[PDB]
Amino acid sequence: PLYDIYIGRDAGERARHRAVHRLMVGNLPTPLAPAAFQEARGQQFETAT
Amino acid sequence: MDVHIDNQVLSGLGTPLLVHLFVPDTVMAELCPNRVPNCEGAWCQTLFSDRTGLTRVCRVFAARGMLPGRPSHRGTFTNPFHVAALRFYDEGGLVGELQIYYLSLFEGAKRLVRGIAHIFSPHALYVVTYPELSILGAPEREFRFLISVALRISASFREKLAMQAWTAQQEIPVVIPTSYSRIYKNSDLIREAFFTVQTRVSWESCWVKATISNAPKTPDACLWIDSHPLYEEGASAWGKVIDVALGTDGHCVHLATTSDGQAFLVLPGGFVIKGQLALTPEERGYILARHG
Amino acid sequence: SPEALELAEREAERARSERWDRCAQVLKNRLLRVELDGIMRDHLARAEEIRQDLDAVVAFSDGLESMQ
Amino acid sequence: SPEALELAEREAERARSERWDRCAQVLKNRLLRVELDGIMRDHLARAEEIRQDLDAVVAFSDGLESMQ
Amino acid sequence: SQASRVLSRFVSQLRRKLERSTHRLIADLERLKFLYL
Amino acid sequence: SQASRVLSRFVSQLRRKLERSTHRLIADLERLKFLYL
Amino acid sequence: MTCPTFTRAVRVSVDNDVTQQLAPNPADKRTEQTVLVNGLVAFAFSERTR
Amino acid sequence: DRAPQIIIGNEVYADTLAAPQFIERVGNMDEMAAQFVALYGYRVNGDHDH
Amino acid sequence: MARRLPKPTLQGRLEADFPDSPLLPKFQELNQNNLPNDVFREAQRSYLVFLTSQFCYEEYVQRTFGVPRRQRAIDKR
Repeated sequence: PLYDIYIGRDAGERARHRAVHRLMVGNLPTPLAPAAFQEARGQQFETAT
Repeated sequence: MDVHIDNQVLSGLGTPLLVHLFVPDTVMAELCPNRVPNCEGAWCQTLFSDRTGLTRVCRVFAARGMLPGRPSHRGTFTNPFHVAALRFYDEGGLVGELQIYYLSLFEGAKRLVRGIAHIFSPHALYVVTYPELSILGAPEREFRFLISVALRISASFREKLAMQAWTAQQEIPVVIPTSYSRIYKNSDLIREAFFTVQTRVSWESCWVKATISNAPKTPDACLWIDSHPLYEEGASAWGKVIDVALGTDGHCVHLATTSDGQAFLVLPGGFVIKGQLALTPEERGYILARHG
Repeated sequence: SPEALELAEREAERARSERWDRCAQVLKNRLLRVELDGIMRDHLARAEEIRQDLDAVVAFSDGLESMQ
Repeated sequence: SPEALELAEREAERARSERWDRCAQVLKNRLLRVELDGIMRDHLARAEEIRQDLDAVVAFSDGLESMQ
Repeated sequence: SQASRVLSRFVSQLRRKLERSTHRLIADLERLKFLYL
Repeated sequence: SQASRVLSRFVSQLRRKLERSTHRLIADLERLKFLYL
Repeated sequence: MTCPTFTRAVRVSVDNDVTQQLAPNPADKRTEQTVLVNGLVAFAFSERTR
Repeated sequence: DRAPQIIIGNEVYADTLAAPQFIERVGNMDEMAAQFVALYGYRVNGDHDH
Repeated sequence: MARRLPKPTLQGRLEADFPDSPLLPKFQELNQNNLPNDVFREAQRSYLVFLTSQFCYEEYVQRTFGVPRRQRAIDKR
């Protein structure tokens, strides 16, 4: 969940995957957390602080 | 700074004078991309701005550490015109040569640690001074050396094509799609292949390692290959050993050197061209002093 | 074909030449910047010596009527 | 698939053919050289100015001693 | 009475022209690096 | 006899060192002209 | 009088946080962004106005 | 505290001691009424593509 | 310039035809010696822009300075 993985095309050597940190909450894909979840979470944050 | 007192007991063995140093991690990122290896193996060398050279002092085996300054990240701890060379490596095969020019080590020891400009790579290098105790030719030699050697190999390939009545055959049984009807412009294959062969230069190319063989028995049965992408789609890899797949995958120009002086140019589609390797005793000796 | 060969050869020549001219330009640029910084550090080191000796003039002037 | 293979290869061909042109210039080194001569002329002028003032300093030191 | 005048006014005259050359080098080298670097 | 000792010795010390900076500029600017160009 | 030159693009690249540093490649631990200098963001243009 | 880099065009930029190398200072219109001629001279003659 | 936006549509023969302005005597100094008619006219046009900018700024500066108290004290006599 914390890392977004991909493959690069190979050249001169078999390619090795690469991973980037998602760095934030909102970068989770919409299939795993739809937008309505984000609206509910924001409303909960506001009621929190 | 412990390796510095670790050296000086036996440091006088190899070389009369040395300079203590520290190398940032972003500076090492030139040598060892996609990795952060330790430098316990890392063995130095020395270099002079004339034909004379001495190497293999093996100065410092140094661990990583943060600098004494708090805002110093996490870097790797360790005639005013020459290209001093250093060679880092680990227990594995991850080896990298870095250049240093004087006017950075002499002037860099100014005043007990200070940043200096690195001419070869645009980043700072830190030098620590113990408080109690013909400009362009010097970097231009290796380049023209390797360029002329590769051009000699290219001329051999051209004459071997001339011997075959300007035709080619296969020596690696890979079935082509048989759809080659100037698709990929079968002439452009050899045009771009010669492009990449004559352009690219690296001290660790295939023929470099193939010239210097430990034994007579084993390297006869050993092949040294390097394949690089067509039209610079990526980075090159040098010095793979063969104790075929490379003829299959397209857009990879393959160069295979034997220990005997044979070179082989493999194109996408398994076609093989032969060439000969010839080095005078002087260039052989210079390469033996460098690589060995 | 025989004719593509010399084409590739001259293209390799031009590519190597342009690479070299550009690398020389960049290196000379960084080197001249480093030289300017060295010149400025030397010149401040010598203007500081001038200041120090002029202030020595001042100090031994302050004791002149004392050595009369 | 051969079609997409040749298409991607020709795309890289286009990219690394456009990457090919570079230029060179000479006059800038001459201009930067003449800049140094200008700076040298100016600094020598100011040096002789301040030197002549320092020389007249001595005459104005020995001269006011007749005013006492 | 004269020494307090001389060995102080001449000193100021020398130092306030000492500083000018440092200021000029500061200006001119930065002019060099901005104009052609 | 003491002013004659001061106001000439110090002036020599100042002139010979105002000569130093110009000597060094002469040296180093030509070093730039030859060594990096 | 002091109106600046052409607007430009400049790429800033920083390392990530110490809590997110862990990864085997040094290239990945950085994140980068592009700043427009002396330019301005803008809304959709009309056809006559473009 | 994380080591940042400013990639301006082609050139990298690391230290604030390189601040007089890569970054320009334009003061107030009041104070910058002295060098407007050189500003215009660079605006017209200058080579902005590099 | 490898590329630039096309020139904005403008009138022609501004500097000479309509006005005779205090800028013209300073403007006359620049010369065309090497440049062709087109590039010379374009650089001329840019220099006229620059002179206008200088003049506008210089007049605005004294517009900003304010009102003197003494001239208002003389309002009586």
